[PDB]
Amino acid sequence: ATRFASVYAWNRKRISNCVADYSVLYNSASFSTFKCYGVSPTKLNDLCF
Amino acid sequence: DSKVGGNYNYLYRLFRKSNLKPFERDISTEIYQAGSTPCNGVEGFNCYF
Amino acid sequence: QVQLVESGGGLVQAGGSLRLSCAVSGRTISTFGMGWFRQAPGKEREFVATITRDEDMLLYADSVKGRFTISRDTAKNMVFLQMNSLKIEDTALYYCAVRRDSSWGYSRQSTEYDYWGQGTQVTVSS
Amino acid sequence: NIIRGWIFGTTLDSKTQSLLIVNNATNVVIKVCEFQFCNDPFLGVYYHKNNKSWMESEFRVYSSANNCTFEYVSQPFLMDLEGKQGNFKNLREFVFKN
Repeated sequence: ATRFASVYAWNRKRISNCVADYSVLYNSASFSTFKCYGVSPTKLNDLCF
Repeated sequence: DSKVGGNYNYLYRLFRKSNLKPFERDISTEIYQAGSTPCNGVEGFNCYF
Repeated sequence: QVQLVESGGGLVQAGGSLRLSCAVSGRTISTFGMGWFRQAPGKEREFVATITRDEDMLLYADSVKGRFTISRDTAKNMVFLQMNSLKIEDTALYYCAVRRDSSWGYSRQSTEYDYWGQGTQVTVSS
Repeated sequence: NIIRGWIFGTTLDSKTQSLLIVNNATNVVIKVCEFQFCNDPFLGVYYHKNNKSWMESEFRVYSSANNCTFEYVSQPFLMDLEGKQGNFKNLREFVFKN
């Protein structure tokens, strides 16, 4: 999404349930691999936040 | 971004803290400003320039 | 100015294999997170690869995706980067992962690390 | 059906986020916004000019939100649009806790 082509919006968004596995990105998808600071990238698929 | 005319995307602000409890998102429709705000950095490409 | 010391250097045979390990101990990569990056001739910065604690998937750089490999050991407490199928274009200074500001994490961006001190000079030619 | 939803909050205005639950003929709409709840909230329903069926005109439940935090949808519960029979068989019970 190119809507947030600025710095003031911030999109003010919240997620209710995110149960998308990390390995699903290999199903012919062209999405860049997630990079996480302070925690290993796979922690999204392992633990809760 | 490297090309001129993209300066419109730049817009600085402060955090939207709310409520007495620190580190809480806008919950009571507070009053917020825009433009240059205090920040820390070198005398170069920064918030105050 | 002082320059970072890394294993290797000098002329490297094309298509060979070499190891890249940091030698300095004042600012180890572990403090800022294990990783490696190289500066191409001029003022261009790029990322090569890094090893994640999971050990099941390694963050690969699109430029060298599927080329470089990293070995892992339980008690060595060190990370060694191994290069495969070297090319003439690989000629570039190699730097140890260091950040100008305090931070910790894993990432796959070219501008992840940068420092004033120069790195080991590695020349690759046929 | 006459009661089309409920309102939950502390100040019942734009000074605090308030849960809003409403119902319609398509889906159950649940949203969380700083709604400026009116003193007498309700849903404006009037007979259609030609269709002769009930039609919504104004959503007199709030005036402004000024903030969005959550939105959810769900399938409608039991429908009873036009009054019929002399019994209140359409009994619905709800329990809410926080």
